[PDB]
Amino acid sequence: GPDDPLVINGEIEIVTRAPTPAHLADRFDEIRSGWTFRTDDTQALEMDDFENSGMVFVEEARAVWDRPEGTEGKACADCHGAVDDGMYGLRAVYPKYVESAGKVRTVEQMINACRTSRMGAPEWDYIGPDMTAMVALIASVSRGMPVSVAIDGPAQSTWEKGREIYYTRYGQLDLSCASCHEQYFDHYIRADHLSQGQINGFPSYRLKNARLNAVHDRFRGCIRDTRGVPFAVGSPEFVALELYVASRGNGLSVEGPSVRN
Amino acid sequence: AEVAPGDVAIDGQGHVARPLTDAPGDPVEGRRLMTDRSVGNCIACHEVTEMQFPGTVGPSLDGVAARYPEAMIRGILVNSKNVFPETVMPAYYRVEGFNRPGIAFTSKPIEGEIRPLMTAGQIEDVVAYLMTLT
Ligand code: HEC
Ligand code: HEC
Ligand code: HEC
Repeated sequence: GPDDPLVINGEIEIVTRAPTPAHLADRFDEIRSGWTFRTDDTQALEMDDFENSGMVFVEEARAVWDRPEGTEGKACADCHGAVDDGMYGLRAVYPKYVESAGKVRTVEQMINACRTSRMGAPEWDYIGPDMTAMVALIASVSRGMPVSVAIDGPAQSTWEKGREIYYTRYGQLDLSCASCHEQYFDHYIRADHLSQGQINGFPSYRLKNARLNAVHDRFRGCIRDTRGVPFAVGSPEFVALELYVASRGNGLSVEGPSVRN
Repeated sequence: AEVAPGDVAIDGQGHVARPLTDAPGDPVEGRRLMTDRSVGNCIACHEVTEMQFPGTVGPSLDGVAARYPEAMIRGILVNSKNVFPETVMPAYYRVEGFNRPGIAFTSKPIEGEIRPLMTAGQIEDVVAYLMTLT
């Protein structure tokens, strides 16, 4: 049910309802995980990693983490240590301003920077399966930690660009993200129960397509489905939108990989 | 003869008093268009009990012909925003002013002329169906 507690593996408390972030307080009485809009049967699939088909890909990425790839003969682990330590906390604070880049970066951009510049290995396609499994492994080791993305300082202009996109109507159907997820959350579009369109559970394992789904893949499909032209994955526009949408869920726990419709 | 998008007479309340085409509306086709996910896809947002798994974003259209005049129902279909400012209901007879319109769901930009989501005849067919909802 919507107000039931989510615990994972009997061990990990997930905050699924939280006070609305100050920047969004005008619009919601509280913020809620997408988990809280799912039926009981689907909710149960996220409560035990043994039942969460998304975690099969995570276990594969755990092996990839230790596997040398690229001309330099190194594995992620050779520089970052055990993934449970070296990636701890990271999902909760990206996208963030990155000192070396003078820009807000996403986790995916960081991973590909190490692959190319430090490993001598091929970049992973931004929303492909290899990248999305690794981002899911990174999310999984911070489950239960509050999403805490900064929205001011050097990230402000990026956050503002994302806010602008969130409320811009797109496509011939002429809808913004807010049209559905802010104005009409808890309503239904056909059989789908509209959530607040949060991303604290990404990458999501969708029962519909039986794979992990990257944030920018979801975003692309949402603008497409307004009968519109999405921005490119990895584009400045979707990096901005991701920072902004992540901040609409500040205070909810990291949940990825979550199980969703 | 159909009145082209640019030409519809629209009063101050968003009502449209005259049909968009001289062809009579076929309510049977109207029914099909509304549940055609490729055309009206109206059931995504609206329940009609006369007609599975309707959305709840819009109100039930049960009874709409008993409460709203034909001209108002037609106005809702031509450009819902004229009737319900800032509604999320799509404008089915508009061809201008979209941000990043794509060719259906192919993610490709529309180059050249933009056609309306429904034709004048499709709209009168749908209107004819809605008018049976008393
Ligand atoms: C040494 C040759 C490395 C290998 C192999 C990999 N990474 Fe890396 N990574 C490296 C450095 C020197 C840094 C910057 C650290 C800093 O504090 O500035 C990074 C950073 C990342 C990050 C961002 C970390 C953070 O604290 O914000 C990520 C997400 C990351 N690296 C991922 C990653 C993965 C998935 C790798 C295997 C494919 C990998 N790195 C290998 C150095 C090296
Ligand atoms: C109505 C026509 C929508 C518009 C416009 C946008 N979204 Fe959407 N989204 C919609 C549905 C019916 C669903 C599935 C049910 C639900 O959980 O809401 C979604 C889902 C998402 C999600 C996934 C949520 C999760 O896994 O917990 C995200 C992240 C999402 N939508 C984002 C999003 C954005 C950023 C949009 C503007 C570009 C947007 N959606 C528009 C319906 C609709
Ligand atoms: C959601 C994205 C919608 C789709 C798709 C369609 N309609 Fe709609 N409609 C919608 C809303 C939210 C509303 C209420 C106005 C508001 O913005 O609050 C409506 C209303 C109507 C009405 C008037 C009914 C009434 O007010 O009692 C009619 C006659 C109507 N809509 C018809 C209609 C048709 C025929 C559609 C498919 C072509 C259709 N709507 C799609 C939201 C949405």
